[PDB]
Amino acid sequence: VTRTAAHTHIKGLGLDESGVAKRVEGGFVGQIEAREACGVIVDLIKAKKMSGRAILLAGGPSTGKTALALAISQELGPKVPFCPLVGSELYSVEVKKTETLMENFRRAIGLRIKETKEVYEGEVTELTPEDAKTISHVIVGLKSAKGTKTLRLDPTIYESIQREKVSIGDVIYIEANTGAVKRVGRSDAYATEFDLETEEYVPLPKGEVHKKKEIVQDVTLHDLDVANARPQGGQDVISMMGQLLKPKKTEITEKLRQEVNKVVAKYIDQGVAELIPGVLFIDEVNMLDIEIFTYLNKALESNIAPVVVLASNRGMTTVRGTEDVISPHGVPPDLIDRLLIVRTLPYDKDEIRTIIERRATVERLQVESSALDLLATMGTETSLRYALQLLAPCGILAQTSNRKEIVVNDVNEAKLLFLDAKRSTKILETSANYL
Amino acid sequence: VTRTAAHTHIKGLGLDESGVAKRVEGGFVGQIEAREACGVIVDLIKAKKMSGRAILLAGGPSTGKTALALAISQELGPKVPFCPLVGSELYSVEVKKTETLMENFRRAIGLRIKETKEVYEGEVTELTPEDAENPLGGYGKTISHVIVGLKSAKGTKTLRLDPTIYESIQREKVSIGDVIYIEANTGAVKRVGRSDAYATEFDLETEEYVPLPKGEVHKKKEIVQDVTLHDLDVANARPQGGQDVISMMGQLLKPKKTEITEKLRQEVNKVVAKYIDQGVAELIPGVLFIDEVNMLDIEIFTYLNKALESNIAPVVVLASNRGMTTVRGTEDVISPHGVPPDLIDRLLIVRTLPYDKDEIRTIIERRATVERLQVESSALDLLATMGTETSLRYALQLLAPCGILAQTSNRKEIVVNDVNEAKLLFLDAKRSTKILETSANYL
Amino acid sequence: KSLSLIAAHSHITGLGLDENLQPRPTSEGMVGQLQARRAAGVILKMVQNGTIAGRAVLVAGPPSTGKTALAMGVSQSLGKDVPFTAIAGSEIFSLELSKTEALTQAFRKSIGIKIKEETELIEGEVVEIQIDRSITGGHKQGKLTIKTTDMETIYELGNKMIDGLTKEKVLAGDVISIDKASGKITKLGRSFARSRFVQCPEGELQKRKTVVHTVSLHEIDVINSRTQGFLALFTGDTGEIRSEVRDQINTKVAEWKEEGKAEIVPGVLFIDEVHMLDIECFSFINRALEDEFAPIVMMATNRGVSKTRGTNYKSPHGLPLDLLDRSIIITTKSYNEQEIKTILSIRAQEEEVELSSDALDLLTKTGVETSLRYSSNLISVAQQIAMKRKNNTVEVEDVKRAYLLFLDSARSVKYVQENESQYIDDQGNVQISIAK
Amino acid sequence: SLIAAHSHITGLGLDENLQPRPTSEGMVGQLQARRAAGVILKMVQNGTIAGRAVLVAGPPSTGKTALAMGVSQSLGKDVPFTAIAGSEIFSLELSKTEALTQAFRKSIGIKIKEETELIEGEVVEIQIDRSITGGHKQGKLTIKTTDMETIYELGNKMIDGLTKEKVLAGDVISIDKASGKITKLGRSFARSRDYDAMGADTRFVQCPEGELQKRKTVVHTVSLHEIDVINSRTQGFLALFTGDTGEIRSEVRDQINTKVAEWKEEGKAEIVPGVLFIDEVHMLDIECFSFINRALEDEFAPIVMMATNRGVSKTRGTNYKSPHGLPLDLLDRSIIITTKSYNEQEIKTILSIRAQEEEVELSSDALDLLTKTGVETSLRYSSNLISVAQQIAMKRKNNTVEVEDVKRAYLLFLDSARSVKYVQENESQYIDDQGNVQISIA
Amino acid sequence: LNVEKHAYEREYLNCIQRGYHPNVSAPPVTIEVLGSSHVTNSINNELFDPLISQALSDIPAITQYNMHVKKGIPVEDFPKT
Ligand SMILES: Nc1ncnc2c1ncn2[C@@H]1O[C@H](COP(=O)(O)OP(=O)(O)O)[C@@H](O)[C@H]1O
Ligand SMILES: Nc1ncnc2c1ncn2[C@@H]1O[C@H](COP(=O)(O)OP(=O)(O)O)[C@@H](O)[C@H]1O
Ligand SMILES: Nc1ncnc2c1ncn2[C@@H]1O[C@H](COP(=O)(O)OP(=O)(O)O)[C@@H](O)[C@H]1O
Ligand SMILES: Nc1ncnc2c1ncn2[C@@H]1O[C@H](COP(=O)(O)OP(=O)(O)O)[C@@H](O)[C@H]1O
Repeated sequence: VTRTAAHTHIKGLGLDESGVAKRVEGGFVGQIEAREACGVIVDLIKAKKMSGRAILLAGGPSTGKTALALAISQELGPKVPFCPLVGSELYSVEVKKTETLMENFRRAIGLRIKETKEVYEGEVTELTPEDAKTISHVIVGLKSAKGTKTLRLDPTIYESIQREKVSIGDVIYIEANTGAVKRVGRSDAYATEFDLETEEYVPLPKGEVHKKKEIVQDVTLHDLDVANARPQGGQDVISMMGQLLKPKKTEITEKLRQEVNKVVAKYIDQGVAELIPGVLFIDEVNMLDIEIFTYLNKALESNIAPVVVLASNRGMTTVRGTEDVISPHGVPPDLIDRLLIVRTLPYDKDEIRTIIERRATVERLQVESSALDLLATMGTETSLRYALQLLAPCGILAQTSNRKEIVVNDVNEAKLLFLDAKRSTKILETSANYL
Repeated sequence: VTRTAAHTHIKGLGLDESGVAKRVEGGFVGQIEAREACGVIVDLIKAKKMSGRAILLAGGPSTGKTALALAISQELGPKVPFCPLVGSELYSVEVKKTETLMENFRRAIGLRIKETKEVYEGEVTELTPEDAENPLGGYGKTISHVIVGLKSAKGTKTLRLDPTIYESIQREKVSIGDVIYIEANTGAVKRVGRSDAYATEFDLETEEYVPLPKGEVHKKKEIVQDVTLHDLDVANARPQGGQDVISMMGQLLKPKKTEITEKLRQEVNKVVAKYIDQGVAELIPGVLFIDEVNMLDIEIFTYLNKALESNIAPVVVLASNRGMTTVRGTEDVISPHGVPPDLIDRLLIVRTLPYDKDEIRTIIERRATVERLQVESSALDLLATMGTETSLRYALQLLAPCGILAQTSNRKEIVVNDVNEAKLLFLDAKRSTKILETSANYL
Repeated sequence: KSLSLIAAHSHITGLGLDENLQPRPTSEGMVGQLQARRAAGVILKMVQNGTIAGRAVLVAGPPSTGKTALAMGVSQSLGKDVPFTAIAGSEIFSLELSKTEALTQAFRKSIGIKIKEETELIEGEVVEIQIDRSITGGHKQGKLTIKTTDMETIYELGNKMIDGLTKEKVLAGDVISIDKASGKITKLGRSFARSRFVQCPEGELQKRKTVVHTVSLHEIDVINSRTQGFLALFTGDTGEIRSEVRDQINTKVAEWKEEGKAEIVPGVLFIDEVHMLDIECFSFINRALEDEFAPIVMMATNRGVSKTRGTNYKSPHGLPLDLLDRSIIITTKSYNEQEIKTILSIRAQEEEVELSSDALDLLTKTGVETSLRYSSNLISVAQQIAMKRKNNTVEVEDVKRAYLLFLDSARSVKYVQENESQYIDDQGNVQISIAK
Repeated sequence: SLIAAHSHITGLGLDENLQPRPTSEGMVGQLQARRAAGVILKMVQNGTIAGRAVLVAGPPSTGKTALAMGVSQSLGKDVPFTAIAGSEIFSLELSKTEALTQAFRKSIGIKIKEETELIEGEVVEIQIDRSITGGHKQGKLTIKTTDMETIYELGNKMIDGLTKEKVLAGDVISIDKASGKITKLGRSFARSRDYDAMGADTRFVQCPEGELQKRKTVVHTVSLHEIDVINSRTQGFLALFTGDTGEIRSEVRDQINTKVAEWKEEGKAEIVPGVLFIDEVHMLDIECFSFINRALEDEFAPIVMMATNRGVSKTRGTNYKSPHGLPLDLLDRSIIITTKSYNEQEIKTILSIRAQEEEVELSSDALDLLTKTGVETSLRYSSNLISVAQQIAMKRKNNTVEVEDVKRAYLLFLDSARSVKYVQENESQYIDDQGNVQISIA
Repeated sequence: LNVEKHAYEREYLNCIQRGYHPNVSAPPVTIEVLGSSHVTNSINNELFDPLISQALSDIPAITQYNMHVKKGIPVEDFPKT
């Protein structure tokens, strides 16, 4: 019914109108300063005026960096594009890593188009082509349960009708703008012409033939880039069996990108499209090579770069691809000048207890007070994530004993059955052969 | 007369009915316990019940491990599939090594199916197509049906074809007066040749002339086929054989090894099990032989640990000549025979032993009598002392230059002087190394 | 169905557990390991509840302690229609897919969607078929008589049914299945009428039948991407599917679950030998577990404090600490004499080998002395030596003969270590000659 | 034609008792290696044994490649001699084992007997019937000799061979049935009414008399690898020239081996094995050696000749040192022919032979000084100096190389020892291994 | 510029015999959808595309005569073969 995966108690940053953060509101406890800096950054993103802004948020493990980025994504809303990423995904065997970085950059700039859906649907009653051999037009009469309606048609739609093998008495679907024709099936009133036939019979549509609807299309710049750069050719609407040649990702030329920008600016100037810049989030940024770190310098200086958020938990660590370069957070000194660093602090006992109580609430479990104190002491003794992961086997062991509330004994059995990293390392050290 | 190369004096393990090895049987000399263990392995393979059983042949160089694997293959017979392989074969530039290992695993399992074929055949008498009412209508083809009249010995049938069979018939370039062969399982057409009922001396196309096929036109014949599981996987992954455009365009593309998914393997296994349940097919598991197993990487060994636990795996035979040697792909793991300790637990090691002077002498005797050469006794003693002094193989391949030097002196006898001349003209590893050490510029 | 010779884990039909998740000492082919079986039962209940996602557990212990046995027990206790993907650590190092892409495909293969649909079918035995042609043959008329064990009817055929019956010849007495809406007709066989062989169907002839489909996320991912068809599910060249189709599939699956047209069935992904992954794979696995559509990942490893791949330092279990922070660890232990002899007796029963008591005691002694897998390999090879002397029961002499013929680890190391001049060392030196 | 490095060696220079002459057939000296190479040559010519590895070792500039070329020239026609280097195995589209398998299979020739029919005569009438589009083609040909005249039937390929290489009535053509080749021999009718479209000046040949159709037996040698490439896919004959034969499967090789044995069992074809020569074999990975050790044990295996000029050096793919750069398993199954350095008289004879091949009239004292500078420096330097001395000599317009032109060529062009002497005293001018250099002269 | 045809007729390549044939031949995997004629129509259109299957073979000659003379269809309007 309802699923829960390490989050979803995080609903937002939990700030007031002045930008100040409350203590326990929005699923966040603690960390006022990082939440307020992130709210300032959300305001900067909503301003929609700057490009190439890079934020790094740094701290220890299990401090709340990914929860903060998720709170940014929930505070911006579903309209703004958000592209989460891990730094290991930039290495591919098809294209170079810089091209993958360019695609992930252009995936974070979105567009909004307002369009109208117009649909004719009903049973075919008349299909009369006529010669102007080349037909000039065809007249199609459609019938539904609320009346009938006749239409003139261009010969291209008649060609598409002849593709679908449409006869008199078939229920068809016509879209006015695109010109797509779909054959639903033969109508139900013609079902007793034979006792056995290979035709499916569908009833009449109970609405009108004409249907009108206003819709919004949300696309990004990368969709237009990959739609304009198909190497094999334009695919048809339906291809159940595959293409004869395998299309592989290619190095998209910047001339195509500037043509896409020119066409998008032309459509924006006519009031059709709306530009929505978004957020590109790269988790585990220390797993990037130095060449991607160099390409990020030029990629942040474009006119349509999004807001880039990076996270790291390393200290004074050697940069990957180098051997004698030691830099903070694994981020090279040439790139570390360009960002603003948000510090993230570790937690106390009461914050850990409140996090455990919130996670027990969202997972629909009841715990006792003494079980909560034991779980808080275990969380301060081993790690915060251990108690959160151990919460659900406690509920299972309480369920198997025909009870609904977790007590100290279930916590003791769950601690006995499953270990943490420290006790496993202690067993690993005092062992003869391979544990 | 015949051609011989380093083997083919070995005709089997040469055991008794109780599993006891004779001293000289099947071209084998000595190695009695290894031959008895290999006979037990042969009985285990012929039992056809076990999956994922692995043995290892561990010994020094020139102790007869490849000879024992060849004897295993000769004792099992040509019905059981045997897949010889070196360790360097698994490194392919087209696909990953894991897929090559699994491909050889599925190639080591055989099958025997009796297949029924619906066959039309005869000499083409009348070939008349009929046209469509609107051939440029965009959908639908130019013709509608093609009438084909075939005749045989005591029989004549007229067939009405859909266009799709006629496209294959036209691709086969048939005419009136040709003997054709249509099979109905896949729509494939074979054109045999011109009928012999007309003149056969007025052509320029170097074609052969066959008579009419006996029997009726429409037959159902039984054909026994021997296939492997890898053939079914390869035929399903790159589909050729249908009459659709995907199948015809599949033959024209350049072939390439792909990563066959596990879903296709499970579906092929389900189809094969349904065939076996109908009494049509039978299962023949076989042997995969991997030589120079120390050339594998740690990843291939780690995948072998999981591939041996499958329920359809064959019997795997490995061989190595290594002591305490670091595994390739690791820097500190020292293991026996270059094989990691996680694989040695799933193994049964068969140890081969070095030879004696008399065993060297009689091995040289069989290699001389196989190459159709006769030697003297003193030359044989010189060759046996030489084999003990340098190597068995160096004494083995010194026989042919001795025979050539005997032939060039118009004699059919190999004497001591020919062996001395073969020593003077050809060196071994030890004398070449001794020349290399006492040298000016790497002579 | 599911052809198999004999597997190494073929005796495990599940986890032997009570209704209160307590492990019996001997049930379903599993003996010993009470705490590990209880932990795996708790994990099985976590999977069967289906309300939580993206939890990783680790099964660590010494080699030959039953970790793969535990994974096979969980997989057999899940049963059918629940996805279970088992991969090795070296499988993802592809030449045509990136490592993160292969891990993503293995992640989405382990979660499925249950779709329930109904279709109307025709099943019966053909009595008599008439095809009529006109003078010109432009139109075709037809009549088909078909019956079951309860009714009989006659149908008037149109042109496309007549063309579908002429193709794939159907004669009298054949049992066929007809789909009206798609036109596909399959021959089930031939009826029992001497005057393949199946029985005549019973009941009604027009049956509405419900078929429950289960399709993984990776299949809809491949089909929704236009870059390749559904044949890439069998050929295996999908080739780095783009992310945007995965967000479309995620949103479509979410609204399908909201409307009630589908249900989400999460499964288990099992990674055997997890220590052979690079640190980039571990870092991707860290962040791939917080997704809403993520399965429960089981990892098994047997290393101590060893070097992590792609790095220059050493870590416990071969895994970095940030991955170990999000894991709950199940620890397996070594076996006793009685557990070893019970394992060997069960392997005797599955291999259809009858053993003497003294042979079982000698196998237990040499299994405690050397290895469990060595005795479990010796037991099947002793039966052929017994059958060469033409007797059924395996005695002590056959076990001693098999122990003489086939060596083990420590003995092979011992014969190598004082004969190392005849083997090739790490420096490539060997002595082949007998003398000097 | 053009002059190569071993252009003076055509043969091995051996008697009927396999004893080398002191100076014969372009080869002088090196008696033991020449005798061993003659033994290997007769070993190849017998064709009874397979998969024998021969190693040739020695110092540089000794005659190892000269020995290999002498073996190849004494091998004769229609026997395959594949000469490769060790660096060509590493490819971007082929594995090393697959490239070695193809190099092994290139060295085995199959001699196929074929039965043909030859037709020659004047053309009386050509009728060609074609479709409206032009795909289906058929027709009749009326050819005629002095005694007989028959009418034949034509197919698509025969009409294609008739249309290109335009044939009219009165031309004399020769047709081979099994090869499908049409050659026009000339014209005999000398037609009066010629449409002036072409500038043909066709030869006047006589009427062929006698039998119209004659049979003959032809023999051609094909390689094994060509049969695998042809049977591999639909358009493998293009891949025989473009080299796009990517990793041929094992089933093709098994079926080709079976059909080759079947053709041998009937008498249509016979197997002629050859020599595979691998120069600089030390430039190979250890996986290549492990594959070679087991590919030498097959039935279809040629005799492999390897050359090395390397001592105890590092084996590639490993971290230890081995004799000749080769592992001991490969050295176990090899017999080794060693080569020794030269004398002054042998060097003088080498330079005189190379001067005779390059057509240079050397003086006596010029030859003595060339021998002196070829015994202090290497042989190849004094061999290279001869053409330069000749080109200096034609500047003075005399066709005889004196010692002055040789001295001028020695002054103009340097040896390796003079080059390292000049480099080692001016180390600031050249770029150091640390990348430091001095460009300014002050 | 004609090395390949000379190598074709030099080594008698039009009279050699075939040595290899595959063991198993299979059609593509059938996709089944229960209760939809649109899937059957799309699959039959993809497998047996009339342009493509017409392009991979010819038209009979008497049928071409019926196009060109008895129906007045020009040669440039033919489906190419
Ligand atoms: N301030 C907070 N309030 C509530 N939950 C938190 C807070 N900080 C972290 N968490 C929880 O801790 C878990 C792990 O935190 P995470 O975002 O992974 O930190 P990091 O990314 O730095 O390792 C998440 O499930 C998150 O819900
Ligand atoms: N018992 C034997 N009887 C006869 N010939 C043998 C015997 N053992 C080995 N040989 C020969 O000695 C050589 C050993 O080669 P091989 O077995 O390939 O190497 P290894 O012993 O390292 O596996 C082979 O040519 C084989 O013919
Ligand atoms: N508790 C157990 N019950 C039944 N069989 C077991 C048990 N433990 C191990 N085995 C058997 O021992 C054999 C080797 O154990 P395995 O699980 O492969 O070791 P590992 O855990 O190192 O993979 C397997 O065939 C397995 O079936
Ligand atoms: N016995 C000989 N007869 C003729 N030419 C020789 C002889 N020995 C050496 N040469 C010449 O000396 C050169 C030797 O070089 P080469 O044989 O290529 O390398 P290596 O001698 O190192 O094997 C060749 O150009 C060859 O022409």
